Amino acid sequence: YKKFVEARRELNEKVLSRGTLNTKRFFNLDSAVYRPGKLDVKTKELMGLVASTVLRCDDCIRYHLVRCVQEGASDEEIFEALDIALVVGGSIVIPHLRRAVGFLEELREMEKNG
Amino acid sequence: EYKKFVEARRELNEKVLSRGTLNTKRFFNLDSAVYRPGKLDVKTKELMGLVASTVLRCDDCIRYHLVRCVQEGASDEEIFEALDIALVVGGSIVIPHLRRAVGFLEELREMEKNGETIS
Amino acid sequence: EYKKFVEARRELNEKVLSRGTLNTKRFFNLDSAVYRPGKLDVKTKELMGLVASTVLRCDDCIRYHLVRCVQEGASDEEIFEALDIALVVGGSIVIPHLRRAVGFLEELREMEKNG
Amino acid sequence: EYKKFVEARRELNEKVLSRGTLNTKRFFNLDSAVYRPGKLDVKTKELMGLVASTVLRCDDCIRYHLVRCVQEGASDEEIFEALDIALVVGGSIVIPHLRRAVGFLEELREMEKNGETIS
Amino acid sequence: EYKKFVEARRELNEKVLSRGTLNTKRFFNLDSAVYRPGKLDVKTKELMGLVASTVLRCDDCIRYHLVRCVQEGASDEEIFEALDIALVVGGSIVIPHLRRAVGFLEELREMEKNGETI
Amino acid sequence: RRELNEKVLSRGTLNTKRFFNLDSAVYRPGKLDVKTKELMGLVASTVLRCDDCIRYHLVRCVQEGASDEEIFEALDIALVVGGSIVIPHLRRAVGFLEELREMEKNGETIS
Repeated sequence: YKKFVEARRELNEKVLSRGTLNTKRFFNLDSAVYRPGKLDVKTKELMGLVASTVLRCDDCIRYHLVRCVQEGASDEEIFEALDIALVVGGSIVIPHLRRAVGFLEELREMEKNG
Repeated sequence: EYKKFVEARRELNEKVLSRGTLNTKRFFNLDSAVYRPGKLDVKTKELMGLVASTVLRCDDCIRYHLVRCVQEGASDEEIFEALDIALVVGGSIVIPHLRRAVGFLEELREMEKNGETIS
Repeated sequence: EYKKFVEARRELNEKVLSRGTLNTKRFFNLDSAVYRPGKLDVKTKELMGLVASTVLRCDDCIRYHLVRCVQEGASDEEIFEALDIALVVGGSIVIPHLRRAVGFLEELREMEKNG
Repeated sequence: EYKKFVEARRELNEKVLSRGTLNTKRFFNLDSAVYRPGKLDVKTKELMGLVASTVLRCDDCIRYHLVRCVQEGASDEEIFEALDIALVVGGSIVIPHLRRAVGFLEELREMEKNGETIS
Repeated sequence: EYKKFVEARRELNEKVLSRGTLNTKRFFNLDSAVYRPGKLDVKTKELMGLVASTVLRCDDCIRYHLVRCVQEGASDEEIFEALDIALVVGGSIVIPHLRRAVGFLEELREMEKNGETI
Repeated sequence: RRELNEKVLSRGTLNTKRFFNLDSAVYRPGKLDVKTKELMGLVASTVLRCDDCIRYHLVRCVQEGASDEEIFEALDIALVVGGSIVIPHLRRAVGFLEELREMEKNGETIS
């Protein structure tokens, strides 16, 4: 799990560090686009999940899975979102869906310990 | 150009299935079923279809989920907040599609204004 | 429709190669060569291009491989079994490209109806 | 790796279906259904799966479709005639995937040479 | 097709902005900012935009970056050499776009031959 | 890797080899220079999200003169055009790059 929570924070820092003003603004924008608006954050994180799945980025999927849980999304919710990505995106996304499910249970197996 | 759209979809889709296969039909049915009501409401699922269609850059798909979002009563704000997510995730190549999507959405809003139907 | 496409094809074709490079010319040779007969026949070959073209959603490419499959003896029956795979693998986003392929396909099986 | 592939796939597959929905399930079924014999051979159907998964750069999809092409008696020569089509249509960004698919295709060939089960 | 392409993009762009969010403006600005001369001159940046837009197959982004390349003094040699890169990396699926980009390139060299605005 | 290309060309075809040629040719100096061409390969490879293609192009850039400054200016273009899904690959690119500066510094060849 946090093998990618540190692979994130850490590698994210460097990039912004040895970055550019433009790089910084993009990242700020990436994060900004999810903040609550006329749509709550749960919804936007699910859309992030959907877009990440159809575009097949395991790391983005992982990140958004985390946030969704954190935003109180149910597995029923997460999976109803993933079915959309699967159908629009095709069967090539199955290996990603396949790994996204495993990550999700690993996540829930922390909501039972602490 | 809205009437250009809705008509050609019903057209070719019919043709497609016609000379299609039982699989062609099963997939098409599935493309509709996945958007139906569940723990997530229909407006939420239709905006997600808008997000997927935009990052994957498919105009007709974008057009289709646009009317669907309208029907479900999504506010232009709601749509743009979703389109904002597609734009940032899929990059600026998505811009030419976001432009058309707005001209199209404006057309659907005019019709709604003049009480015209859009299904 | 058909000619507008082909005449434009070959025209913009030599035009690109025209102002193009040697690296260009070579590549176009490749795209056309890899479909040459081998342990797999030209039809099978061209139906794989059709599948490749559909999942990457390149209408123009699709149209090219589709006309090629017909002239290679493929049937709407076989062509469609190919598109079905393209559909499941590529996803719902390919449907708009499936529509156009069909409309263009019949327009073809409607031309050999006169030769 | 091959026996790690077929294991996780199978396991995570039943895992996705498990925690999923009738739509998930119906989609997967359709993913296998579209490869069954028709006016076109199953070897041809599977090689097409190989081409599509290659131009789209999906390693798991590639490995899976390789065992199927082998299981359906495709020869390394037939296989490469298909991959060269995916490599050309898909550009050089596919080349890295081509590398892996080769070290995998020969692991299977070596498996079958020692009469080992490839399913 | 030019005076039609530019006159629509400009209006569509304004339309997208006005009906858009602050996030949309910021993103559109960032998309502009990124091609400004830095350690890399703008001709190179625009050529990279053309290569990224070609392997990604966005016709509009292609026409757009092409004019930019031109108004930046890029020969048809530099432009093709960069296109060859997009071709090999992007695959033969880009060929259709490579065609349209050609017919458009010339249409641009035309307008300038006659000092026509770009 | 470098060896895998052998196994590929080896088990390959006349076309597999002809394609591998173009992919190498296309990047030699011409009206545009090598440094530029390689940064373009970095671009294309970043928007298309191929780590192997990115890494290879990073080495060539690093080994072709290009500085982190020029390399980041190239990456930002990829980030904006390709979008936020490239960020993970941006990460691994940055981490790889400084791994070549925490190496070329101590004088070391780069294939």
